[PDB]
Amino acid sequence: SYSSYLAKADQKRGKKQTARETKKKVLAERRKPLNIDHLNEDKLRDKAKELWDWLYQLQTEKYDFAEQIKRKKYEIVTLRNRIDQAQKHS
Amino acid sequence: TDQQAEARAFLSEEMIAEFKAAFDMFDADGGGDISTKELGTVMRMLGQNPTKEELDAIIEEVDEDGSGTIDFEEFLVMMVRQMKEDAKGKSEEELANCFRIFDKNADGFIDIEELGEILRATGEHVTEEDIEDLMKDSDKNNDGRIDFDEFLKMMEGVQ
Amino acid sequence: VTKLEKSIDDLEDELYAQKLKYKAISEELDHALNDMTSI
Amino acid sequence: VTKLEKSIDDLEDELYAQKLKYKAISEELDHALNDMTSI
Amino acid sequence: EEKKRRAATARRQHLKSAMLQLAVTEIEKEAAAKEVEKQNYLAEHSPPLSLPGSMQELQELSKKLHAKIDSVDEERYDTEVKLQKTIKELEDLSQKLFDLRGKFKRPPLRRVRMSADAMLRALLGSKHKVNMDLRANLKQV
Amino acid sequence: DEDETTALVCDNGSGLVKAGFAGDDAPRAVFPSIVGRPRHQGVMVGMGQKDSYVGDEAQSKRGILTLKYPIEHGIITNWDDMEKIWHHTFYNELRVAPEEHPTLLTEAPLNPKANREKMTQIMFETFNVPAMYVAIQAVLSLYASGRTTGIVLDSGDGVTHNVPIYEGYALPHAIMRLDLAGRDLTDYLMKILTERGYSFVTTAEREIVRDIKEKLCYVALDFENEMATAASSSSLEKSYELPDGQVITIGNERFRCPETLFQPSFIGMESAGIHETTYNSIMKCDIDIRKDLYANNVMSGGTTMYPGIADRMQKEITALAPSTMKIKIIAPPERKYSVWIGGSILASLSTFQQMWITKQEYDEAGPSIVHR
Ligand SMILES: [Ca+2]
Ligand SMILES: [Ca+2]
Ligand SMILES: [Ca+2]
Ligand SMILES: [Ca+2]
Repeated sequence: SYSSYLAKADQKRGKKQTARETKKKVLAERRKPLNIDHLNEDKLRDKAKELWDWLYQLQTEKYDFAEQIKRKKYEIVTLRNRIDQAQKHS
Repeated sequence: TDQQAEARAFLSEEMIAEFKAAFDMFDADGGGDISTKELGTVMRMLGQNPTKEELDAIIEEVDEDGSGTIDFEEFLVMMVRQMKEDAKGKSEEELANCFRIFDKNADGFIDIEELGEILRATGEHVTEEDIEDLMKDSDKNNDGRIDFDEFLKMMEGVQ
Repeated sequence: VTKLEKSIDDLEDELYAQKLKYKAISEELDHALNDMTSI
Repeated sequence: VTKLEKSIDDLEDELYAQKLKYKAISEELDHALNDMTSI
Repeated sequence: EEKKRRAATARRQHLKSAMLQLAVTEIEKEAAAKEVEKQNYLAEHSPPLSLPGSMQELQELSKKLHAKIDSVDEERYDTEVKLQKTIKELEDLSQKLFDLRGKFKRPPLRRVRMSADAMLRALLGSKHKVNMDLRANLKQV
Repeated sequence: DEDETTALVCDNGSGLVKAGFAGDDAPRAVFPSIVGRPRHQGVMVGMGQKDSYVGDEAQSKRGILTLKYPIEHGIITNWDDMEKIWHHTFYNELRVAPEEHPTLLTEAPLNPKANREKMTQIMFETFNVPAMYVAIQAVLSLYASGRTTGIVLDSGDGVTHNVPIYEGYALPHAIMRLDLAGRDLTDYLMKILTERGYSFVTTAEREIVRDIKEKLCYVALDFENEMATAASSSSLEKSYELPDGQVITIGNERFRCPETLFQPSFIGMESAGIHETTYNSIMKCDIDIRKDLYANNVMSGGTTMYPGIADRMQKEITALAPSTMKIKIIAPPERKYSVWIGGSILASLSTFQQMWITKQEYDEAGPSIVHR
């Protein structure tokens, strides 16, 4: 089975490269330049925090998505045991 | 109509009473049945945004008289199925959670050890015999552990 | 030439991947034909 | 370029020969795993 | 002829309920504690901001944050994708079990519509007094 | 789960019904597509008078009933007798009540618009199913082999078809139908086997010629120098033991039977054969799509199961196709249920929910709704 090796390259490289740009496209949208530079002095104040919140915003979500996978990872472990237990080739 | 039977048999006057008040608001004109449009309005008030297809499917789910509308009877049926599904989901969720608490070692099982612990962890007074007994009764596949399936079964009923 | 040389390396690599992905299914095969002739 | 184009066509042809020689052994396979699970 | 055997079963139940009862009270403990961990984690990774002086600082900090944002955002994204991957892995497993058993309890994805209790609350607001669950009602005394 | 468990898949054939639950890997129910009507009045011991018989009880009791086939060449010809086979499928075979199960049904390649509307009329108005859907058979076969463009050679009990499909849409003007299939093929074996000096005299002799065809028949590649081989008489021969001892031998005819699918002239048919027809379908399609169809000849149906069918077809169309082309004949092992499995997949799918025709759609749009 070595004629399938060319399938590995094509496949993997393909999917991986597809995923990349998508991530780039996506991430790019959610990005609005720090255009506001030297337009006011107290502006920075009302600005800086807004960025701060956005960060905290993202941070908090990342934490949740995280805890989520863990919980899901456990759903799996169990869902796998139910699969084996429910084997009985009898 | 047979469904509208047990359905109304299931609910209480209290239930009907409120499900009516609720039904009335669904029904604009006050004619006697929710239309594919009268429903759409309430759905949005409820925070959804169904499509013509989606709405009908939701309608003809309890439309026994092929009317294309829902009467306070077909409605009670609908509320019932829901009431059911709701309670089922809440149950399995709770148990699901309980299993994770009892598991803790995360092997996806509950071995006689953990069973003892958790049991002994309750206020109740118990001796090993009790613990191993509950294990033997619960473990149907006689493999020593208690799988989620078995746990669902064993807890079947208990509150 | 650089275009065709690039396409020759991708096909020759997609290749040892195919040629190998097989030794495995043809060998899983002499095996999975022998046990049913036995049962 | 003509040298490399000649070597790309031999590998790409040695190829559909390998890729196909398989559909046959992997299909002879779902078959030769299904009859012993049945017998 | 095992006349007493009846009491044995009741015990398991008494115990089972002693278990569940235990579960629930432990369930909310872990829950809140969990949250505590969440606010501590956030406690240091993004502590109560304190706006600097005026000149270079505000600008600097702003640049600092803004860059971190693209950073954290990327991480947030990668995470979301590992979730997607995961949810995917269990959906497939949530299949390999269906067509091997049938509909089984506790599917991992759970397609849930809003509860009737919700719809009722949502529509009548104040007057919605029925702790509906299952308890039927038959004449009292 | 409501309907994840609950979707039914019923594939109606000329010879067999295949049925079961979307989700399963294979049909829960497979049985003849007959409806027997008793020629005389009387009863079996312990039963009452029965007006009708369906499936295997009609086959088993065939001597006292007049057997009838509702589906002639893949098309439903008698709607009274079809509603009888459906009734049997739901209530006895799958033992489900239909009024709480979505039902995915299949139809044939150029099934008349009016029929797709009629079985919808009967599904919703006499069986009261929640929702239903009619898929085209070749299209489910293709899809069950993963893809969306290809050409299916589909061959069962009463019809053979070629249905070129492009990104899911079966191409009406390129579809070919050849009315010679496994039924025709069992009757031809019958004669070349009586002609070998035999007698399939009682009904227990008749039925088993079909089990000879299934077990021992072959499609040889180079059917030319296979007859030549027959003559030198190698250990090519094959004896089958009948219901009793009567060991019958079949050496040669073993492959003379599927050579009928490439040469219809073996049976007084003037039509072209399977491989030429694959090809003609293909030179009737758009030019730009012909490389796709050629690398995706998916086979499905009971009669395409004869071993070496794929190799013969492989070489049959390579040698008719322009050499610049890639030929590829996919023939999976489960192919006698491709159609069904494609329906099981599709109907259990996460995205299919929004194509189910619901009683809401129907009571509001008339049979036209599902007809598309
Ligand atoms: Ca109204
Ligand atoms: Ca109505
Ligand atoms: Ca454990
Ligand atoms: Ca166990």
